[PDB]
Amino acid sequence: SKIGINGFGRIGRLVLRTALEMGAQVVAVNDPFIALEYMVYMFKYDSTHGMFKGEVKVEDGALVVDGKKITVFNEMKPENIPWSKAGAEYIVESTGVFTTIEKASAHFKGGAKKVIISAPSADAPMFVCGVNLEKYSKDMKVVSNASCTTNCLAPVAKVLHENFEIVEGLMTTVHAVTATQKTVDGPSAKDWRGGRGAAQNIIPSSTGAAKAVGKVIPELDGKLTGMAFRVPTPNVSVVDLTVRLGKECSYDDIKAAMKTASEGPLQGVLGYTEDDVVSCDFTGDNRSSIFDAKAGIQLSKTFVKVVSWYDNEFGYSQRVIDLIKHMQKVDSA
Amino acid sequence: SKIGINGFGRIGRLVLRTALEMGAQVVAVNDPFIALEYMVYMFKYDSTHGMFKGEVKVEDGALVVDGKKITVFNEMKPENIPWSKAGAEYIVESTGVFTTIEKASAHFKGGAKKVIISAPSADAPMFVCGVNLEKYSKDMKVVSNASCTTNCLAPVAKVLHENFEIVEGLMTTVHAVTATQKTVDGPSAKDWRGGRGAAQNIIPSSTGAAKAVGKVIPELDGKLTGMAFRVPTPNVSVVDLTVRLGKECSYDDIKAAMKTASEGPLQGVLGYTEDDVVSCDFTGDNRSSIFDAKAGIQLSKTFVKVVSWYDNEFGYSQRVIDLIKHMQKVDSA
Amino acid sequence: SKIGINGFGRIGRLVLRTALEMGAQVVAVNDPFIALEYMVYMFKYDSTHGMFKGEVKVEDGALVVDGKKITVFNEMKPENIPWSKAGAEYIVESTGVFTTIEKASAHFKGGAKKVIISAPSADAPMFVCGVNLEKYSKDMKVVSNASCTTNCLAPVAKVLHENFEIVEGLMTTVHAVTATQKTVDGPSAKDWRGGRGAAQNIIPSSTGAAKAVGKVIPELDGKLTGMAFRVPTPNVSVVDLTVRLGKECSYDDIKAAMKTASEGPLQGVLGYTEDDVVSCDFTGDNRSSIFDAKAGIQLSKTFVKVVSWYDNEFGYSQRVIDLIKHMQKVDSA
Amino acid sequence: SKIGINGFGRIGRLVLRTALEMGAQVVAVNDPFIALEYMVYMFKYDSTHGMFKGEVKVEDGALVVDGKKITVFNEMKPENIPWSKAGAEYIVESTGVFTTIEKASAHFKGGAKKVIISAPSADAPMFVCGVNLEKYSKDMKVVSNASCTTNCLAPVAKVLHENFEIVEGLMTTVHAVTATQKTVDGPSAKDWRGGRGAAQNIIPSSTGAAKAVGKVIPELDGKLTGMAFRVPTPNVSVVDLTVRLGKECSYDDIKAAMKTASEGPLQGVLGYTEDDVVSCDFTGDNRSSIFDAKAGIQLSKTFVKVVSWYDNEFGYSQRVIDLIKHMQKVDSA
Ligand SMILES: NC(=S)c1ccc[n+]([C@@H]2O[C@H](COP(=O)([O-])OP(=O)(O)OC[C@H]3O[C@@H](n4cnc5c(N)ncnc54)[C@H](O)[C@@H]3O)[C@@H](O)[C@H]2O)c1
Ligand SMILES: NC(=S)c1ccc[n+]([C@@H]2O[C@H](COP(=O)([O-])OP(=O)(O)OC[C@H]3O[C@@H](n4cnc5c(N)ncnc54)[C@H](O)[C@@H]3O)[C@@H](O)[C@H]2O)c1
Repeated sequence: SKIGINGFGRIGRLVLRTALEMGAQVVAVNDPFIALEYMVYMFKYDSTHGMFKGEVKVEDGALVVDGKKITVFNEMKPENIPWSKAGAEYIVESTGVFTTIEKASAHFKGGAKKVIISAPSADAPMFVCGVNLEKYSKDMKVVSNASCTTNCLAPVAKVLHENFEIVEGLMTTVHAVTATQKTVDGPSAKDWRGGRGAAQNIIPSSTGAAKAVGKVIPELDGKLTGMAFRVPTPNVSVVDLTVRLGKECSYDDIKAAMKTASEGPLQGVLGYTEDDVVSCDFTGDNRSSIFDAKAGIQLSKTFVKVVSWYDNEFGYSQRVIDLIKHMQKVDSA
Repeated sequence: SKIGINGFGRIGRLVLRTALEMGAQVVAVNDPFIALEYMVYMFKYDSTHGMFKGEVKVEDGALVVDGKKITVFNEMKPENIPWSKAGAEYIVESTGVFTTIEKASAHFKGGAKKVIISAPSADAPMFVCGVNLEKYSKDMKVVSNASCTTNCLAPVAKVLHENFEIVEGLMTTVHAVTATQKTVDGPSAKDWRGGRGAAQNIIPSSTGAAKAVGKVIPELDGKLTGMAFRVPTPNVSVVDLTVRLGKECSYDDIKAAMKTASEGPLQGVLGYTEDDVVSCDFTGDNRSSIFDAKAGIQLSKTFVKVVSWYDNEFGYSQRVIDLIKHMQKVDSA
Repeated sequence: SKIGINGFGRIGRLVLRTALEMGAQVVAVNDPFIALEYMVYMFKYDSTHGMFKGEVKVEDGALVVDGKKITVFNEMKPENIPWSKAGAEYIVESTGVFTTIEKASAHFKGGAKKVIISAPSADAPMFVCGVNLEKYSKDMKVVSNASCTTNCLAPVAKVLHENFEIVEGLMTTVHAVTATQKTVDGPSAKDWRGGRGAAQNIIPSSTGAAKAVGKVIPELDGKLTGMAFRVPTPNVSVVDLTVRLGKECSYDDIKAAMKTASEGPLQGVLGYTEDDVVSCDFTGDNRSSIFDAKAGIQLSKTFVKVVSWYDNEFGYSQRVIDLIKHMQKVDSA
Repeated sequence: SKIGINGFGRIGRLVLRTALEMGAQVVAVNDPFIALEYMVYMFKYDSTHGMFKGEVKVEDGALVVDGKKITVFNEMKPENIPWSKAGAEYIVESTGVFTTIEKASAHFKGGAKKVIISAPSADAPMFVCGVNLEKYSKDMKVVSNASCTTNCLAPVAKVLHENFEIVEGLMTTVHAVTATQKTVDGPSAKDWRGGRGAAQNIIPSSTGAAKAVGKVIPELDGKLTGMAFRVPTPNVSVVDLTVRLGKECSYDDIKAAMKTASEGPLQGVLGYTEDDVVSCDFTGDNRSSIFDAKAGIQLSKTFVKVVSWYDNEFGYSQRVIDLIKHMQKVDSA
C-alpha cells in the first residue's frame, strides 16, 4: 500500500484512522503547521467519531500508532518532501491547496509515484467508486476523489439514470456545519452568508456536486444543478434530489432498483434503508450514500423527490482508501 | 374586535403580542395548563422574540397588559368557556386540538360568533391572506388560517402560477424545531423520527402544506407535494420549491414578477430581498413569505428552484389578526 | 444474573445494552406504554450512543437480541408482573415512579427477590459503587443506586475527604439537556425555568446530589450543597466542586491522591486525566467520574476548585449492573 | 464626543450601535479586512441583536447611518490611520491586537488624544464603571475597559466585599461561544481545548477576570481566582462566584445589599432580579451585571454561592461609551 498523507487535517486524520481499520499502510505524513505532540492529540481525540481506541505516541521524531511507525515531515513545499525516503508511493493530497495537476505534480519531485487529490480538481480526472472506476488508467499520475457530496449523489443518480433516465434534476444538500464556518457573526469576504453565526442559522450556500456529477457521468452533464443549506448539526448531511425521469415508473420500482443495487454492484457504496432514521444514525457509516426509502415522495410517474444520507468526511475517507486500492491493483497488473 | 383566544401557547401568546401592536382587541384568554400568575411569566419573557416591553400584571383574577384588562378562564373543554361573559365574539382556536368544524363549534355554546382555527383544518374552509380572502363570506362560522408553511408557499405559488403557469412542483421545507419534538431521544408512537433528539439531528418529516395549497389555489390541486426536514434552530424556516413551469422564462423574469407582486397586490404579505440573508435576519418579520432572490437557481427555461423565508411563529400570528380584520369588515358590512 | 427491567426508558434501554456488554443476563422487560416493534426501534437506534451493533428482532411476542430471548410484559401495575414466570429475580426499577420501599415492594408480589431503584429514593438505602458497598447486607430487599450526578461527586468527595478532610463545599454541575426539558418555551408549572427553550438557554436548575452525598458518606452530611446549569449539549455533564479543606495541601497532592485512587481501589469507577479534554471525549465512558487534572484551580492551601466529568446515563448504567453483581455475590454467600 | 473606532468586529460594531442610541458621536471607523460595502452589511444584519432599524448606506466612500457621515479607513497598521483627518480624538481600540500601552500609542501619530482598549491590557490602567472611575485622571492617555467578565464580577465583588468582606473566592464563568473558537475540531496551537468543535462541547477555558478584579479593587488582590466553561450559546454568559465572607450573614442580607446597590450607587450598572430568568432574557441588556437572587445558594453564614448574568457583547459596549463620557467630562474640566 505504501500510502503517504500530505496535510494532517480533518480528512487527513480520518484517512489515517480508516487506513488502520481497512488494513491499509500509511508510512509517512506531512504537515508544517502541526507540531508532533499536537498531532497525537488531534488524532486521538475526535468530537464526532470519538476516542481512538489503540495506542498513539511520539517516538523518535515519529508517530507510532498501534506499533506502526509513521515518519513525519514538516515541509511547506511539496517538492521538498522526502517521500521516497519514507517509502511513500501513493500520496493522499489533503491540504486543499495543491488540487490541480500542475500543483500536485510537485510531489513527484520527492519520489512519489501517484497522487490522489482528496477534493474536486479543476483538471485532474475525477472518480467516484462504484460509478466510473472503468475510466481509470495506470498511466494517470494525478487523480481526484471528487467531493463528499458528489460521492453521495453520483451513486444515486447512476441507479436512477440507468433505469428510468434522468431528463433533468435540481438538488439541495441539507449540510452539517463545516470548518470554513464561524461560531459568531464574523468576516467572510468570499461568502457573506458563510460568515454569519453557524449555531444560530440556516445558511443558504453553494455546492459544485451537481456539476461534478456531469463529469463523473457524462450523459448527465448539464442536466443537474443545485444548492445547499448549512444547518446547526455537527456531522452527517442529506441529499434532497428532485428529478424528472424519462421512463414512467412507480416509487416502488425506484426502491426496488436502489435495493437491488445496494445488495449487488454498489454494495458497500450505496446503502438502503426503510427504517425511521435521523441524521445521527449515520455517524460512522462506511457507505458513500444511504437511500432513505420512507423519506422520498413521488408526484407523478416521472416526477419524484429522492433522499440520501451520507456521513460527511467519514464515508469519503473510506472511499479514498478504496480508490487507492483499485489503483494499485490496476497499476501492478 | 372583541377577540378571544383559546390556548395560550406559542401562537396564542404571539397573537396577543401582535394584537397589542396592530391595535386589535383581545378581551379573554383560556388555558387550563397555565395558572394566572404563570401566564404573566410566559407572556413577559420569550426566548425567541425578546422580553415584552410594557406592563404585564395580574389584577382581580385578570391579566392586565398596558392597561388592557383580559379576562382569564381555565376550562379544560371548549363548550364550557363563558366567552359571552367576557364579550368575546371572535375566537382564535390555537390549542391545536379542536381543528375540525365539529370540535371547533363547541365555542358556540359559550356565545362565540366566529371561530378561526390557527392551524390546518380537515373540513373548515382554509384561507391565506393575499391569496383567497375574496372567497370568504359572512355566512361562514368556522374558518382555518392554514399552517405556517402554507402561508409562505401559497403567495409564492400564486405569483409563479399566474405568470408562468406551474405544471408540477415538489417542495422541501427546512423547518425550525417545534413544541412537539423532543430534546433527547424519547417516545413518539405516531412519528418515530419525531421522537429523536431535536438538538442533534436533521429529522425528515411530513407536511401537508403543499397539498393545502391545492385547496387555496384550486388550479394547483394535485400538482404540488412535498416533505420536511426539522433542523436544530429555534425559529424561522425556509421553503425550497423545485418547480416546472409551463412558459419558458429567465430567472430575471421570475425576480421581476416577485418584486412587482411585493409592491402591489401582495405587499406586506410577500417580501422580496437580494441581500445575503440568513435565517436570523427574519426573526420578528411580519411577512408570510420573503423571496430570497440570490438563493434561487435555474436549470432550464422551464425548470427552476425557488427559495422563500418565513418566521413560522411571528408572521403567522400577524396573519391571524389580519384574517380577523378582514372577516369583521365583511361580517359587519 | 436473572435480571429483569421495569420501564424501557433511556436508563432501561442503556442498562440492557450494558448488560449485553458486561455479559449480564436480562430475561424479561416490562413497559405498558411502548409497543413491541417500537421497543426494537428505540433499542437499536440511539442518537448519542449510536447504532446497536448486533441483531435485534421481535420473535413470538418476545424481543430477541443477539440470540438471547427476552420476555416482554405490558403491566401497568408492578404487582401484576409475572417476574417469576420469566425467571426474573433481580429487578432494575427504572420507571421513575416506584422509587420508595413501599411502592417498590409490589414487585415481590410477582416473584421478584430484590429490587434496585435506578434513581434516588426517599427511604431505600442508597449505594455508590466504590464508596459504600461495605454497608450492603443480604437482607436488604430494596436498594437505590442514587443518581447519575451523585455517582460522579461521591468518588471525588471520598478521595478528597479521606486525605485532606472536607470542611464544607459548594457544587455546580454544568449539565447536558435532559428529557424533562422543552425544545421551545412551554409550560412547566413545577419548574418555570425548566420550561424555557432548551437549545437557546443556560438554565439555572436544581440537584439533590450534594445532599445525597451526605447519605452515602455520613461524615459529609450537611457540609455540601449545590445547584446546576442546564446547557445546550446532548450528553455528558461536569461537576465543578469548590471545597474548603481541613489539611493544608498543594494541588499536586490532590492530583496524586486522585491518580492513586484511579489506579487502585477506585479503578473503573474514578478515572484520571491530564489531557486537554472536552465533554465529547467522554461519550460512552464507563467510569462514574473522571478527574480533569488541568481544569482545576487552587486559591490557597485549603481552598480549591476541582473538576470531574461523567457521561450522564451511560456510566450510571454500568454502575447499575456493577451493583447487581456485588449484590448477587453477597446474596449467595 | 468625536469618537473613532479601530476594529469593526463584534464590539466595534456594537459600540457604534450603542453610540447611535446613547447619542454619542462616532466620526470614523478603520478595518482592513472589511470593505466599505461589506461594512454596510455586517452592521445592518446581526444574528444575535437583530436587524438594525434605521438607514445604513454607502455614500462618497463614506458610511452614512441615519444621516451620520462616518469616515472609513482600511489601514493595516495603527500609526497610519489619519484620525486627525476625520476629527477623531477618542479612539476605541477594539481589534484585540494592540492592547498594551505601547502598541495602542500608535494611534497618537494619527493625531488621537486618548485611546480606550476594549479589552484587558497588560499595562494600561483598567477601569470598571461604578467600581473605580474615581481613579481616572486626565493625564492618562491610554486606558483599558477590562473584559466582559471583569465588568460583571467587579460590581458584585464590590458589594459583597464592602458589606461582608471577601476573605477568598473562586469563580466559574459559564461563557457563550466567542469569535476565537471553532465550529468543528480544528487547530489552535496555543489553546488545544479551544480548537475543539464549539457546537458539541463544554470546553474548559481560562480567564483573567478574577485576577483583574484584584487590580480594579486593590484589596481583593490575590484573594480571587477562577476559570471558565465555554458552552454552545451565541451570547449571554453567567458568573458563578463561590465566596467565603468575613462576617456572618444570611442570604436575605446579601439580597438586600444587592437590591440597595442597584437603586443607588450602581444603578444602571448592577441589576437585581428575583424572576425565574434564563440566558436569553438578557440579550440586549444594558447592565454590566444582573444579580439572580433565586439562583444563589448559601451553605453557612460565611460560605455562599452567588450568580450574576451579563450580555457579554451588548453590556460591555454600553460601558465603553459610558467610560468615554466620564473621560471627556474629566478631560474637559
Ligand atoms: N408555532 C408555529 S410555528 C405554528 C405555525 C402555524 C400553525 N401552528 C399550529 O398552531 C397550533 C398550536 O401551536 P403551538 O403554539 O406551537 O402550541 P403550544 O404547545 O406551544 O401551545 C398550545 C397551547 O394549547 C394549550 N391547550 C392545550 N389543551 C388545551 C385545551 N384543551 N383547552 C385550552 N387550551 C389548551 C396549552 O396549555 C398550550 O399552551 C398547532 O395546531 C400548530 O400546528 C403552529
Ligand atoms: N464579546 C466578548 S466576550 C468580549 C467582551 C469584551 C472584550 N472583548 C475583546 O474585545 C476584542 C475585540 O473583540 P471582537 O469584537 O470579538 O473582535 P473580532 O475579531 O470579531 O473583530 C476584530 C476586528 O478587528 C479588525 N482588525 C484586525 N487587525 C486590524 C488592524 N491591524 N487594524 C485595524 N483593524 C484590524 C478585524 O478585521 C476584525 O473585523 C478582543 O480582544 C476580545 O477578546 C470581547
